[PDB]
Amino acid sequence: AMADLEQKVLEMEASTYDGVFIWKISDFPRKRQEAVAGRIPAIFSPAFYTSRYGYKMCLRIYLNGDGTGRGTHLSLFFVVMKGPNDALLRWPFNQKVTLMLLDQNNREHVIDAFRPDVTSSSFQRPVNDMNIASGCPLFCPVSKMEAKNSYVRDDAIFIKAIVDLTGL
Amino acid sequence: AMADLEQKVLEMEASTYDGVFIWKISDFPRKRQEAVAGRIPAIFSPAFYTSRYGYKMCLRIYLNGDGTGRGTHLSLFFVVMKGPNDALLRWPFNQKVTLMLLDQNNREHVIDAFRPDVTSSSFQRPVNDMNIASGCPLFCPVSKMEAKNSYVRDDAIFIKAIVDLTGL
Amino acid sequence: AMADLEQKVLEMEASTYDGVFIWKISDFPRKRQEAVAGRIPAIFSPAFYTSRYGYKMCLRIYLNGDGTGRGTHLSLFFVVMKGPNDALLRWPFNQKVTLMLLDQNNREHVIDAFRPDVTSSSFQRPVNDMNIASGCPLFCPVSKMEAKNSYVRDDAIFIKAIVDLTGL
Amino acid sequence: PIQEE
Amino acid sequence: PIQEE
Amino acid sequence: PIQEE
Repeated sequence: AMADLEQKVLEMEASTYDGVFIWKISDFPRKRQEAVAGRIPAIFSPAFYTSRYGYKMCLRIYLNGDGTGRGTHLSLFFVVMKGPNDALLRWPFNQKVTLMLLDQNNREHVIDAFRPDVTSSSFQRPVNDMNIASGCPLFCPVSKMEAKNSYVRDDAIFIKAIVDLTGL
Repeated sequence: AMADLEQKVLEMEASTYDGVFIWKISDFPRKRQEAVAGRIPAIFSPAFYTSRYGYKMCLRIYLNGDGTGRGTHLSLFFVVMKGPNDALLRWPFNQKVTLMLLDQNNREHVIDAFRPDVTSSSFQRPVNDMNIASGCPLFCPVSKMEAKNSYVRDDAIFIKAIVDLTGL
Repeated sequence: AMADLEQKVLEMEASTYDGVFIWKISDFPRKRQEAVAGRIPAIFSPAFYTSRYGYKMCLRIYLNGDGTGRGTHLSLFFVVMKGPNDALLRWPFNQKVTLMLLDQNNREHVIDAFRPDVTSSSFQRPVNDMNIASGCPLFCPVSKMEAKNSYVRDDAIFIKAIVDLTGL
Repeated sequence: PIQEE
Repeated sequence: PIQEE
Repeated sequence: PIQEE
């Protein structure tokens, strides 16, 4: 429980309740390699919410790609998680989601956005701890970031997510 | 201390600082019986505040009634607690309080509201950890909730409190 | 780790993310003596931020004075700390900072303000855990506070900081 | 409001 | 959106 | 502002 409690504190420390989340991934080179080697294919981010008692969500990233992006792109997905107040929320989840890889020189951020596929299993009320992740398989070419550029600085990158609150 | 610190974490986890609080009571059936049997007549909710450094408050509920509602109603009361910044606040507490039992079918929520009785000890600056609770002894008939209806779902209910911030 | 985790919880408990911070210093008399005797000249406050992912800051106070205020004044300083998202922020730190000693009779607060000295090492991007503190060495004469007045009440004082968010 | 008994 | 594989 | 000594 001592370590279990530390995990709760860490999660609380990262949570946000306004639909905006900035995910800092440090030790980039090491994690990048664990992905290339297949030892650790993906990483889940801490959870964040649309409001104090809104939808619970997180992100999932494949530093060496998933599906159509395997081995060639950084794949980034959105995840709807089972939240404590799901019974009070409207389903399926239907908020626009914006995903970004921040340029640490504020020159040119990588950005993409999508509206949920209402008929998809990914956006129905969660029965399990998490629904299947959905998003961008070809979010960013491995050469784009990683290599040089200004996305990786001091061995860390920043991923940003913005969940539109229209209707909430 | 191991468990004392765990309590601090849970309190922090549930705290809000905008005067709005939603209290989820799980294991409704069991807690309901413990009340009827008189083993656990009342339950306190975690604390919440009117602002980052405002009044500290919490709720207290009697699942099988208190006073005039004993044995027949769900009794819900408001509680002014001793806060860290009480010295900087105006007293007695005089903010309107709205209390609700949420209908998990958003059809018809149970709602009531009151303005503090400025002469009651319940709203003076706290000398003890908490003042005498004050509120609605006849908030909701045990027959309305519990039984069937849409208030209890998956063995849980949601109580909501809204503290008006006019003047703060 | 047991005590180390207790520390993290306390910091989180005090953190704010809107540039406004109220620091309550209890057991004033004792800490005042520890300062006069030279055992504990200064005290750091918990950390706070300009926004969810903004600059990380804290305050440092010398209850019996520092430099030009040594032995005669309460000295209060501002501190720019190394924050987790400094790579995404503009440097040097250049927000206006307002510092106050609150009158617990709301009659007349002690107030002062300043704009960062852009050429000072105190406002450059942190390389260490904390930059050198900078602020008001002659914030409040010891006689004004302490002694009598309405700043010290029930052996505690309240310090307030307001970081202007223009441009952020 | 009415106080709890 | 495209689901992860 | 003035630095602490």
